[PDB]
Amino acid sequence: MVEKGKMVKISYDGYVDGKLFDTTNEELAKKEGIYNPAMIYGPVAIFAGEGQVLPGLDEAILEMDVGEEREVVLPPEKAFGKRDPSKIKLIPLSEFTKRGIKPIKGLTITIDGIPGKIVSINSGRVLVDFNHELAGKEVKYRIKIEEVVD
Amino acid sequence: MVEKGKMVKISYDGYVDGKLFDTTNEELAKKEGIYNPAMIYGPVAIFAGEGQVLPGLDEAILEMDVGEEREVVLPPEKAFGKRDPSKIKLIPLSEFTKRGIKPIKGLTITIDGIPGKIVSINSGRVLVDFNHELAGKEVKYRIKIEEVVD
Repeated sequence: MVEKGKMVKISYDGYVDGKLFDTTNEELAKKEGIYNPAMIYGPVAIFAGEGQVLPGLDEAILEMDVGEEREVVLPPEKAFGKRDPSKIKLIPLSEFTKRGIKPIKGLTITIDGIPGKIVSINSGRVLVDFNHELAGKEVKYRIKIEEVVD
Repeated sequence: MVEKGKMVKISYDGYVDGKLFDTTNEELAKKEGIYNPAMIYGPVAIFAGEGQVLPGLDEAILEMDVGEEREVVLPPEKAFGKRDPSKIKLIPLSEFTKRGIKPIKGLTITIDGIPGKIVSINSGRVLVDFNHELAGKEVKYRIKIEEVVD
């Protein structure tokens, strides 16, 4: 099939929790009500088997042909990862104050270059989940290799 | 010593051929003409050994303690990778015309978010090198572990 390092152009949908969270189809982007005006639509180029896409997308692409389309189910391990409890940290309120941040339950904040979701605040102790937003989530893609190019 | 998955805050300065190309130090970036107003400066949080920094940087970090600062020279294979002959692709000039790009020898173009440097344009096809700009390059870092979160 398509082997590691081959520059292919790919089309992909991709759903999480029923709703669609990512696509190269702009017509479907409007219809689902997710269309971001600052998004590069149509097929995009990648080097197959090189971490440029989710691991499970890389695998499917390696066992596909030029012009082929597949629907693929990605378990968390193959998508954005499993949720890791060690990425839930308890941070002193003062650390937020000095940075001009007012932490609020359910707020997503950037701390030291990194996004976190605020879980709770108790007694000057802020619990932050730094796991990826979609970690622990099954994603579903439809992927199509439009062309190969070497 | 730092354990894998451990959340650490780091600061660093990257040099190639004696020139600064990356830094968490805003002042130094401005002094050295590489300041990027879209970049977030100051210490940056990462998870040790989880591949969020260069392989050789991850290794140093695992070998280090909090508050510790060191200088390391990384071979291409522990930094941005060796030059990859398979990443030099012969792309048809028709693909440039339709995009409205004039290929110029030495110019850096983007195809689908992937940068490439134009090497030559012969027989109706453009040779493009899609290697990282610093592939094959030995790099020096100054790295400090500023703190451990936990």
